Parts: sequence; C-alpha cells; structure tokens
Amino acid sequence: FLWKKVVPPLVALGIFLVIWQLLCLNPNFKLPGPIETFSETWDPFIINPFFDNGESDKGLGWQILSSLGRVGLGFSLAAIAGIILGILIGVNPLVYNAVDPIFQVLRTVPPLAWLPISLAAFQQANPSAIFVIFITSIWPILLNTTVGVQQIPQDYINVAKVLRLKGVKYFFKIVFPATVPYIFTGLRIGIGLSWLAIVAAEMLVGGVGIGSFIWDAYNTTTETNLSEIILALIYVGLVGLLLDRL
Amino acid sequence: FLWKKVVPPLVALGIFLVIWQLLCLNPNFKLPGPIETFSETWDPFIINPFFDNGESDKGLGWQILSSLGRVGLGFSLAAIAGIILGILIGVNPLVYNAVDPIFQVLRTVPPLAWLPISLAAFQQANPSAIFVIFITSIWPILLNTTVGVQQIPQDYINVAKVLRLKGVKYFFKIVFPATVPYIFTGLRIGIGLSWLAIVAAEMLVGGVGIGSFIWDAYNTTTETNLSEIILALIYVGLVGLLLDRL
Amino acid sequence: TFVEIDHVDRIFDLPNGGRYIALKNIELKIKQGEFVSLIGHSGCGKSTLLNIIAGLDRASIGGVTLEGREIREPSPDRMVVFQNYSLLPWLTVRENVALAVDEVYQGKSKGERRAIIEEHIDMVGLRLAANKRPSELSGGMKQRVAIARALATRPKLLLLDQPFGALDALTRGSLQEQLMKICNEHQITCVMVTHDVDEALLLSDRVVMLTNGPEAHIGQILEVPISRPRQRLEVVKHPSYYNLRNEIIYFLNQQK
Amino acid sequence: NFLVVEGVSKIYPTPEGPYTVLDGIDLKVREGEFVCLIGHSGCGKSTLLNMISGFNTPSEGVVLLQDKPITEPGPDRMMVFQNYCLLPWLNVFENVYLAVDAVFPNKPQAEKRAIVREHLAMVGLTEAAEKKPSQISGGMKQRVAIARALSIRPQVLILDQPFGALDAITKEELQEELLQIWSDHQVTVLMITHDIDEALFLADRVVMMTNGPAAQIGEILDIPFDRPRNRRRIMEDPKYYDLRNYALDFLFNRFA
Ligand SMILES: Nc1ncnc2c1ncn2[C@@H]1O[C@H](COP(=O)(O)OP(=O)(O)OP(=O)(O)O)[C@@H](O)[C@H]1O
Ligand SMILES: Nc1ncnc2c1ncn2[C@@H]1O[C@H](COP(=O)(O)OP(=O)(O)OP(=O)(O)O)[C@@H](O)[C@H]1O
Ligand SMILES: [Mg+2]
Ligand SMILES: [Mg+2]
Repeated sequence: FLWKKVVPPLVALGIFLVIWQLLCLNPNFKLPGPIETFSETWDPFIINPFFDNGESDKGLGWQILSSLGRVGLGFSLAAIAGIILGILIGVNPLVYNAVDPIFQVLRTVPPLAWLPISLAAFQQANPSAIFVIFITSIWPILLNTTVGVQQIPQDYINVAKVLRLKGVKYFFKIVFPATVPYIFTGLRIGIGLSWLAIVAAEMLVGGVGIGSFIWDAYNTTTETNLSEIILALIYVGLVGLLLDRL
Repeated sequence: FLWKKVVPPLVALGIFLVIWQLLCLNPNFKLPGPIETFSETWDPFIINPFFDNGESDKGLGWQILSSLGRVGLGFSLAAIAGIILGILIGVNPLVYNAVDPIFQVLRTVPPLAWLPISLAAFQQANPSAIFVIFITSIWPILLNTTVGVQQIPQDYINVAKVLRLKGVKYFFKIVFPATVPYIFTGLRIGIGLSWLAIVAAEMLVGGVGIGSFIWDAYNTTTETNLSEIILALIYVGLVGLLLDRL
Repeated sequence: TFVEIDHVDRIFDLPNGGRYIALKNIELKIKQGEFVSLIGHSGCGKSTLLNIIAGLDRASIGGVTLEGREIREPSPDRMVVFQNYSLLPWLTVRENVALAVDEVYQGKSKGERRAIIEEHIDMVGLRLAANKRPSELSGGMKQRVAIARALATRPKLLLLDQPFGALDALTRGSLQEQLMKICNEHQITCVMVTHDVDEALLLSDRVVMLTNGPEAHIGQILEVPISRPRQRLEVVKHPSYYNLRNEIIYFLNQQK
Repeated sequence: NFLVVEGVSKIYPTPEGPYTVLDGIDLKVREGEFVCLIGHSGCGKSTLLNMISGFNTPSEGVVLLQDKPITEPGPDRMMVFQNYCLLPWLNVFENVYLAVDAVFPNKPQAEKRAIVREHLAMVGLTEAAEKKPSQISGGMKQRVAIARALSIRPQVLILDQPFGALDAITKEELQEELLQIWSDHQVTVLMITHDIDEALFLADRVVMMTNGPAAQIGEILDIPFDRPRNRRRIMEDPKYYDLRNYALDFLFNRFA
C-alpha cells in the first residue's frame, strides 16, 4: 500500500505533461507537445525497440544499451577513484591545500574540450570516450566526499583517536558510515553527469549509442526532428532513474 | 607567512607540469607539452590579451569575459532557484516524493541535447544560451540542498519546534546556518557546471566568447590547434578558481 | 486543573521483531502554579512522559489536555530544558538565549529584549562567556545556558529534564533558588525530572514516582507537607523530611 | 613515578585576547590510586584531564606516564567523555564491541563477544543491546560509555562525570562495580565528580581546583578509610561528616 510514494509521482507527472501541451497553444512555441511528440515517433520507435535496419540504425533499444556500457564503465571508475581520492584528500589538510587549484582548474573543462585532448592521449578513440565520461562525472563524487570527511563531528574522531583506529580500519568504521549522505549525494550527481556528457563522449565512435543518435538528429533538421531527441531524452532519464535507485 | 597554503599549490603544480612534459617523450603521445603549448600560443595570445583584429577574433580577454557574463547570469539564476527549491523540496517530504522522478529524468539531459529544445521554446537564441547554462548548473545546488535539509539534526528541529519558528524565520535561522556545508558544496559544483556547458551554450551566438573559440578551433585542425584549446582551458580554470573562492 | 493526562500509553515500533511498551495508563492532574517532580529509574520513561506533555511526542492511545484544549504540537508556553541541552553550535551564549526570547516577545523595541537576555545570563552566571560558542563551553556551562533561554520566555508550563545534572554543589544549590521564586513570583507550573532526592523534596509539591521496566505506570504521588518558602536549611530540620526521603529510597530499592 | 603532571598550563586564544584556564598544576598519581577531581562548573576539570588522556596539548608544561611524555591519545588511557560520544549508526552492543575489537584483535569471536555481553549486563543494558543511541535515554547512553571503557580495562581510567544522569540506586550499583574492577586489576582511575558524597566513597585522594580563570590545585585531601569501603558504614566513621563539609567549605569559599 504505497499511496504516498507511487501516486504523487504520477500526480506530479500529470503536471508538466498537460501544461506542456498548453504551452504549445502559443503559436511561437515551436517545441512539439506530448501528443505530437508521442505520435510522430510512435510508429518506428515507440511501437518496438531492439530492431536492426543495417548500418547504425538500431532504433533505441541498442542505442541506450550501447551507451549504458560506456557510462557504466566511466562512472564505476570515477566512483571508485572519486571516493578513494576524496577520503585521502579529506584527511591530511596539507594534501588538500596541496592539490586544491589543479583540481578546480581541471574540473571546468567541458567534455567537448576534452574530446581533442583525449584523442591525442589515447590513440584508439575507444577508451577516449570512457575518459570523457570518467573525467566529467568524478568531481561531484570527489568534492562531496572531501567535504563530508572534513565535516565529520569531533565526537566520532575522539572515539577513533582513543582506540587504535587508523588506516583501513579508520576509514571502514568511522569515515565511511559518518559520511554516507555526502558520498551518496556525490554519486547521485555523478550519475547524472555521466549521461550529461554522453553526446560529447560518443562523438569518437560509430553511430550506435544514445548521444550519436542525439547528435546526428540535431544536425539533420526534419519534420520528426525534435520528437526523436525528446523521446531519446526520456529513455535516458528513465535509465538514469533506475541507476539512481540502485 | 603563507608557507603551507600558497607554497604547496605551487609545489603540487610542479608535478603534472613536468610529468606532462615527460609524458610527451613517448612518440605515441600526440598531446603538446607545456613548453610547446606555451610557445606556439605565446606570440599572439600570451604576449597580450584584449587585442581586436576583427569580429570573432577579439583575442582572449573578451572571449573569457563574454562567456563570463553568460555563465554569471546563468549561475545566479540557478543558484537562487536551486537554493530556494532545495529548501522547499527539502522540507515537506510529500513534495519531495511528488517531484522525485521528473527532476531525475530532467537532470540527465546533456547540454547539447538542450540546444534544440531551448531554440524551440525561446525563439531569440540569446536567452536560450542562458537557459542551457541555468538548467545544467542547478541540480547539484538542488540535490545538495535537499540532502542537507533532510540531514538537519533533530536537536535543531526540536529547538525550532518548541519556539514559534516556521516559514521564513525557520529558514534563515535554522535551515540555512545548519546546511552551510551542503549548500556551499553544491554551489562549488554548480560553478564547475556553468563552465562545463559553455561550449554547447555558445553554439547559438556569435564567435565571441570562450566556447566558440573552443568549438571552431576543434573543427579546424592547424599546427597550433591543441595548444590553443589547452591555453583557453587554463584561462577558464583560473577564472573558475577565482569564482570558486567567492 | 491546569494540565491533565487521561490515559497516555506510549508504544514504540522497534521494527525488527519487537514491540516495546515504554508507558501505559498514566493518570495525572497538575494544578496551576504547582511544582511536580518526576523521579524514577534511568530509562523507565521519565523523558518520554515529559515529552508527551511538551508536545514533542505523540501518545499512541490517550491524550494530554492543557486548560481544556488538547496538546498536539510544541508551543513556546511549554518551553523545555532538553537533556542534551540542544544548543546551536553557530550561536554564542548570548545569541542562544537571544533566539529563545525573540519570538515569544516580538514587538519589544529590541531595547528591553537585550536587557532580558543579559539579566537572565546573570542568573546562571555566564557573563564572562556570553561571546563563546557551545564548542568552547563545558558540560555544566552548556546546561546553564539551556535553562537560561527557557526561563527568559516565562512559560505558563515549564518542563525540566535533568536541569542540574552537570552542576556542582554551590551552583546547583544557587540555581535551585531563582527557580522557585520565578515559580512563586510568576504563576509558573513546573514539571521536573530529577535523579537527586535531596532536591526533589526542596522544590516539588508532590513527587510522581514512576515504575521501573516496560509498561511503566505511576507508582506513588506522595506529597511534601512543607511550607512553600524553603531555604534548603530548615526543610531538612523537619521531622517529616527524612520520612519522605527514606520513602523515596524505599520504592527505588524495590524496583531493582 | 607513575603519572606526573609537571606545571602544565592552558591558554585559549580568543578574539578578545588570551584566556587562561590552567596555571601551574602539579600532580603525582601513583599506580593503582583512585583520584576524584571536584570543583566548580567551568573551572577546568575537563581541560586538566584532557591532557592526561592526550586530547589537549598543554600550552606550557608536560604530562608524563611512567617517565614518558603524553602527546597522543591511546587505548591504555581510555576516557569516558562527558557528552557520551557514541556512534549513532551502531547499537549498544556494537558500540562496546568497537572498542573491544580495536584494542585487542588477537583472540577470535565468541571470546571477545562474551566480554561485550558481560559488560552490558554489568551496567544493566542487557535488554537494550539491539537499539541505536537515538532509541535509548540519556542515562542509558551513559552506561554504554561506561561499558565501552570498562571492557578495554585500560592501564589508567579517566572519567568525566560518569554517573551524572543515573538514579541513586543505579549510580550506587555502578560505583561498587567500578570499585570491584578497580581492585582486581592495576587500573588507576582519574574521576570527575560533582557529588561530594561520591568522591569520598571512592577516591583515595580528593583534588579541588579553584574557580575562575587561572585555576590551580588548592587543598588536596587524603581519604583515610579501609579499602573495602561500603555504604551505611563509611558515614558512621568519625572521619566522615567533617571531611565532607571541608569540601563544601572550599566550594562555597571559592565563590567571588
Ligand atoms: N576550546 C575552548 N576555547 C575557549 N575556552 C574554552 C575552550 N574549552 C574550554 N574552555 C573554557 O575553559 C573553562 C573550563 O572548561 P572545562 O570544560 O574544563 O570545564 P569543567 O569545569 O571541567 O566543566 P563542568 O562544567 O562539566 O564542571 C571554561 O571557562 C570554558 O569556557
Ligand atoms: N524510539 C525509541 N525506540 C525504542 N525504544 C525507545 C525509543 N525511545 C525511547 N525508548 C525506550 O523507552 C524508554 C523511555 O526512555 P526515557 O528517555 O523516557 O527514560 P528516562 O527515565 O527519562 O531516562 P534517564 O533517567 O536515563 O534519562 C527507555 O527504556 C528507552 O530505551
Ligand atoms: Mg531521558
Ligand atoms: Mg566538562
């Protein structure tokens, strides 16, 4: 009996779905409404995913699955690296003061700007896409973990100081359980940034994968142009929603 | 006597600056080193910024300032919207459970995918670029604020409950001072996202501004191609570093 | 009657395979201006019962009535001295007391409010530390500012949860005074949870004695027949003083 | 010879200038002694014992344990914090088990597990072994810290008001248990008490500190009673009821 956890999402989904339709009543609003969006792409895509038409036309089932393995590998590496680095940076404030700026200046680089740099570093262009995902969705995990460790109450540290809790024992018994909201919120933001940089990351691979489907649909302006990308974004959000609740 | 706050950043700056040069000893590493990056772009760019040689060729000072005025308005709107919302959705868990999914699915949208949607909604392309910056750098501010409010200790809530602290007074005396690390961490991540989507955002404006300079240098390959974008990213990072300490 | 309790019966979920009954069938009527102690064993339900009167806790079945209206939420006229002192670490001693008396007395020209804060700091003797945060105080020092902010609001009903636990002999005795005269000068009814028998008899009019263990109920409501003006010296000289004191220790021993 | 405090002092940098807490405290605590440190609230009892535990570096001075300077907290100097520092994500059983496993991991499970179980029964929190600190009362929080400290059985025990939030029956029961484990081993106990009756029953020597800034040790006493002290008999001796009011005399004289 979930009447306050499954129904309010649907009630809230009613808004932003009807007012979106009413927003199209303005003639200047060229964005297609839910009726137009879900009917123009209904026949080839919404009817059935997982269909192959040769070349790279794989509908949307394979496009969201091919990019899922790219963001999954990129986020997993960034989650591991971000958490370990954040804990190490959170302790030893001299180290945090040591690499403070070269982490700040390196986290403002757009993924599109990472595209040529990663090409030169990795001359395969297959792991280059992984690096763009990894280097983009790592700072929210790194920053939140670092702030979480720095905000540990002195009461827990005093308990750790009296006992011989240092090293792996200190991190697994004091640092991690205390900084649960910070680390998991960083992972939550990191999940969104992995998908936020998939269009740029998949600019070096074939036409299979969501992000290549978005890119070439944006370049080619057709009648069913905006509807195709909007449906792709919905698929990304739903997949990112399941990844969030995990 | 700043010996452990200004010196360690420069000592840590020596690393990643000499190993970067040492990484170019490998012939397979096509990325330019620090010496050639700061020499190929030395004459026209590093010698003097703020030089105007025609439209879209306004050196680098105007490029880093035209984009600064775009991210400044975009981040300010997102900072206000995220904080005010994060408090409102942070309290009232029924509202948080209501719009949980429509925010998760709306925060995985890449800024490049926001480009066609923003044009359709805003047929001026001047505020549409601001919308891309605003909608991208708002979720870490929103997500961290909601987590911070939800993690307010019951002791502070008990003090506010016994007294008649509710509404505006409750936010400015309990919610805000307690959730300082959470809100400010989101703002720091939000600053990084404003510059993270500046290349995509300025795809709809003239050639002035960083992001147009990055894009057109990536499209056209020259001898000083990778060096120019690396120098531009350094300017963005230093500006972001100044904005971070604010 | 001023505050009355019909049939409060607190049940805690204990999600994994249990059902804990902290309280059951508590009947108690407190008249206006009466000082009531709530002595008992540690962990028997003194704070849980005290919180229900305060409104911070909701009784499962039953209710608490205050002047004919049901209690369902915390209110400033029921200020509580919290056992953990519930101090705000970002506010100084003066600001912690200031936060308490700014909403109860809105519209006071900000001139009298400053005087109220300062003179209540005088009562607990924290003048030399009004600019110190809770992180740079002591346990007893943190307790005094907790009661300083509670007395500044002049509640109709005052709820005290171990208000003198972390105090030495002189300060606790000195702070026992300036509390009964506030209850005497102003029409303040006080419900106090204490573990010191020698101070329960000095302050209270009758002593509610809870029962150890789960499903706690009110054991005895024995009252002190001592004159209201008490100076902690002649009250001991009363022949009945020791008789009540040994009765208190008697019931506490039988609950072992 | 065992624990030497050599002219320590504490200065706290404040925005209004320097604040002096400690000034020229000297102590010579021998192995196995029981010392109760009493005084006013805010005089520096917690600050003085923090340096012995290693939580506070003296501004000018040094503390030696067996001719070795103390600079970092250790498990042989276990402390019972005045705020009862407990991890909210652990149970009562897990909070005690954390200290047991950390100070000696050599022996396997079902042996260090029994050490935790017996110490919970010693303080009486047998039923409260699966609930978080948010589900236990303040006095029950206190006994978790006591059980956590007693399980390690350190070389020297430092207690900062370990019986503040306990009733008379429970407090007296734990005093006897603390004494029993104090004699069966070589534990040196440094205890802070705000109750004069408590210090005389336990301590071999009672130390008082003057109130206000620049607090130094004044009028250290000795407690000449037979080692197996028992209640209802230690009060019968003529050496009681005159040492007690001597302590009350100093406490009341330190005011102003
Ligand atoms: N970090 C600090 N900064 C400034 N002053 C401090 C700090 N810690 C303690 N003090 C001051 O030191 C004095 C004594 O502190 P301490 O905690 O030792 O008191 P105490 O007498 O042991 O406590 P209790 O009230 O429990 O008896 C107080 O005036 C307090 O304000
Ligand atoms: N949320 C909860 N879940 C389970 N049990 C709880 C919860 N809150 C309280 N209890 C239990 O119910 C009883 C109520 O505790 P309470 O704080 O009222 O005791 P107390 O007599 O005031 O304690 P003390 O004298 O130690 O301060 C205790 O046995 C406590 O362990
Ligand atoms: Mg309690
Ligand atoms: Mg103290």
